[PDB]
Amino acid sequence: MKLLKDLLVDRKEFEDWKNNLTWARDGTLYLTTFPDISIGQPKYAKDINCNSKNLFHVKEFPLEFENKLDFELAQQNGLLNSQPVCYPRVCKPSPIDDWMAVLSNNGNVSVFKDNKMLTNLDSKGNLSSRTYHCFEWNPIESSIVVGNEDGELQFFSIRKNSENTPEFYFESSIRLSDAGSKDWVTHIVWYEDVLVAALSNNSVFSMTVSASSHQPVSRMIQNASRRKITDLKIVDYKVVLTCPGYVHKIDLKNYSISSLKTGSLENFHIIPLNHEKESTILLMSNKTSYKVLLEDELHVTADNIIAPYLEKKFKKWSTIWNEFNNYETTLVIHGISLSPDGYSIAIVYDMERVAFKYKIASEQSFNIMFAPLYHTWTISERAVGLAWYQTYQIYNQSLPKLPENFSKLLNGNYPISLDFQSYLNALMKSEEMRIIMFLNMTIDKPSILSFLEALYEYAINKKSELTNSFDLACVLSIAAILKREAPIYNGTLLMKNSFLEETFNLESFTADPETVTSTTNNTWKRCGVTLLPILTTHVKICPVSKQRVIDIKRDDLNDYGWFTRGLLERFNEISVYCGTTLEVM
Amino acid sequence: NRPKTYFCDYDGCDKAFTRPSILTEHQLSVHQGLRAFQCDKCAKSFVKKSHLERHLYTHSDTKPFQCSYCGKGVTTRQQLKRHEVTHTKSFICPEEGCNLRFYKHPQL
Amino acid sequence: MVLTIYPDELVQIVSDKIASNKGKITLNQLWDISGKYFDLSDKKVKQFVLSCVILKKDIEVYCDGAITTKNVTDIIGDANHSYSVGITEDSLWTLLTGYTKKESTIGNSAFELLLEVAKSGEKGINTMDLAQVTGQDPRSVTGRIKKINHLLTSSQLIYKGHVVKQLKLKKFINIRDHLATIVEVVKRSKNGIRQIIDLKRELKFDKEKRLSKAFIAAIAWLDEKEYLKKVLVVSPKNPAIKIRCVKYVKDIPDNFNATDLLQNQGLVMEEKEVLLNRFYPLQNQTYDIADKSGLKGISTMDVVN
Ligand SMILES: [Zn+2]
Ligand SMILES: [Zn+2]
Ligand SMILES: [Zn+2]
Ligand SMILES: [Zn+2]
Repeated sequence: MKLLKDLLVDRKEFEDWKNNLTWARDGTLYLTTFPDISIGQPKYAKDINCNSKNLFHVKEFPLEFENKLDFELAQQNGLLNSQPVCYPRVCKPSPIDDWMAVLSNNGNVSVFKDNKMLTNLDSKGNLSSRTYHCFEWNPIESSIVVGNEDGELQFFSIRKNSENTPEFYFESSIRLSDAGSKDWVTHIVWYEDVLVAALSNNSVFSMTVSASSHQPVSRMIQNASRRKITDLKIVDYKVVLTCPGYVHKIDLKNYSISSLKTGSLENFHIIPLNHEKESTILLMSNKTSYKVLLEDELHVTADNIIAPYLEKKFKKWSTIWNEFNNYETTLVIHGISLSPDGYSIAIVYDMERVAFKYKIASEQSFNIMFAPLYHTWTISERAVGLAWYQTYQIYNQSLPKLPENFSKLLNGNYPISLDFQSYLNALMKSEEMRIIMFLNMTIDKPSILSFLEALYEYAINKKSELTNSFDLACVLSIAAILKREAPIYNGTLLMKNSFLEETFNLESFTADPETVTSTTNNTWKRCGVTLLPILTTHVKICPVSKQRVIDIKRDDLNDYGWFTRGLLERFNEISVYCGTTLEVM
Repeated sequence: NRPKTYFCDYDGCDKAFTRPSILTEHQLSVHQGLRAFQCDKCAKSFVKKSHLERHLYTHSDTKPFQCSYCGKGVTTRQQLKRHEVTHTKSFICPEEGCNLRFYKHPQL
Repeated sequence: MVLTIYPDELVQIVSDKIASNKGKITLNQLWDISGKYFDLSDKKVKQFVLSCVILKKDIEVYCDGAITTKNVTDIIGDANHSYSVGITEDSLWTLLTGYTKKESTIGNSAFELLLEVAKSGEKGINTMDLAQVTGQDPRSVTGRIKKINHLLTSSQLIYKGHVVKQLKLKKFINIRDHLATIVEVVKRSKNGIRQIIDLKRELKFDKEKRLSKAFIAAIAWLDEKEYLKKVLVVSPKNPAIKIRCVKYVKDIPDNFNATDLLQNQGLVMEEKEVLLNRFYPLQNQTYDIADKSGLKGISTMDVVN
């Protein structure tokens, strides 16, 4: 299959040749461009026409920084406040929650929700202990680890998120460095229950980190050494790291060490193919790439997955910008990242002559190449919304592996009656809800009948609490579309907007999911979740199913009940049809 | 005014032109055998807007130049001038010193 | 029967109607547009609907040519002056051109031409009625219309004995066939040589960068497949002035037009297959080559290269 046409990022710059690309849970790309981040914001369109521009829209993301180490004089790190004007140096999205954390140039870590700052991470200690160099997200629970200049892996963990803005608060810190030593943390990786961290002197430590343990065993797997760790990853509990001229493989089941020469000094990026049957990695560099099979023994094999496309593009470019072979030329990779589901890769790169280059911001540009890593793929519980669609499109629209008993369609059994806000959580945590959300991205007319049965069963059970008029109106609407008996009630509903009020007989809500007629003979369309009449100039729109949702933060006239308030508070941002963020006006 | 500095390249073609669009008009018309303006009323086609405009009058009675003497219609000023010169004593005795002047050449 | 739409959808439709009718509409026209989708038989509906339109920041209200900012109910009841509604200029620009007046490449005169096509909509305008209505000559209209030919669908038609094109806003070339023509054109060129820039110019692949890319790729493919050969020709008096040309080889089964230079003897054909001294300042290095080049001097393109 052919790869989609590359996304051409223009007029953006990068300050350093490190890995600069990250790809969030909702499919949003983040590029740590200088001086401001560039976000590849996700969008929906069926006519992709082979072009990646139809999936990702690129815009500057001008966050604002405030610096806790300001006022405080730089010590053994002379560079600390050397440039007092802050800019983003590292940017990572949450793997399970939905936030972004960024390392400022002066060594603060600050956490954000979209363009709004949540909190700036701080803890008591000397100036170096307050200064951070690397950070990582817990792959299982709402918490963050930060590596400081004192060589301490410090933990912060998260609460208050249901009531108000999430509180990030200081919990504890493992001093990984030797007593009185001056080395500091540079890399942290956290896969399932195992955390692995590397200090500046190339000393590496592997430890099991869990809520159930207060005493993690900081087993140093690699002694202090001369060669710098260029990259570090966990691959089916095997740790993998690379240095100039070498790749080192370590197995954490027995703490044994092994090595292979890479044959080149160019920086190698470790790309772990987690879904393969045998633990395997692609190694990528500005001049060569190859596949290393990580069995008990190491191996060298062809990068048939990615290299053929890059070679074609490089030959194509060479045919125009180096037609005589006059110049030595290189494929500069500014970043590589796996999709959140792990089935695809994104490479950000440019082709350049080795020469007396004097570039300027307006002439700089980059290509982002999207490519499939396997012949077959599946939904993942980590990725959400447009992230599923992205993989579907990258695989040349080839459908995912559906269950053999379920290939709406499945509507899986639901023997539940949990507390209401959590009931909607458990409902969305189910595998059957995820495949329905993906199917809506493929069919000609979207539907949510399976989800409606869960709310019908809840309302039918909770009959003693359906006392509010709007709540009853919602239930009656669900019953009628579902062709199951409607609960007995009588009288007229009243609904309002900022200038107009309309009375509706509860029986005027027919089984039709499209429209409703008011007692004044005026027709109105139904809302996409509560099924109520859309009477207000404040609805959010679903970018997939084109349906409308009433913004409960904007309404200040309708006397909503517990069922209606609880429905809207749980779907005020995430689409009930497809998990995408609703657009706002 | 401006110098002819765009040269047609084809085998056996001599022409040079002032501005590159005109060289292209020549190349598509002469050497490639394509034309850009079609008659609505017959099969013919033309290389310029002004040439289709002249041809369009040929399908009509309301021809755009009209005679000052007889009132006969014509399509362009050359046709009008030649026609109107027939309504004059145009011809002159070619023999030495002879004074006479004539309206139709067989009279002379 | 009143057509069903969501409360905010009318803001799109009224914006499109306003952008069509040159940026302003009367309150009666707004009510006529609204009546297709909402029952204006009662002032309660009129108050609700006019609020939707006034609530969008891009929309402005006027009275006898002056601006108005009263409550929505006041606009329904205070029916004394002449009243009209429109959209802010930057928004009208953006809705029609896709860019703001602050940065858009279309000139004011050309934008007014676009506004005439916007007013005519599905009917569109022929270039002469456009010329007469705008009040400018066909040379001027044609020179201006180039700036907007990407926004407009067009075709030939005959009107009042003149030859003209119709213009419509959009909302109301396969290179694989041409490879044989490229080889035959180079085959028919004098001595089997043609300048690549001049070849692009003949086939009119110069109209769009899309066509340019297609042409450069085709020339490269014919070179790689050995139907043609890319060759240089060098000015006998200037080694930096070299001409990129295609040479004919076999049948199919730097941007200056140099057709001037190819008229000379020019026999320096070449079939296709850095001095920087750290220690002396750059000043002295440009001086030394400008001296060593002698009384004939040296061009900036020689010095830099
Ligand atoms: Zn010619
Ligand atoms: Zn004709
Ligand atoms: Zn006459
Ligand atoms: Zn005589």
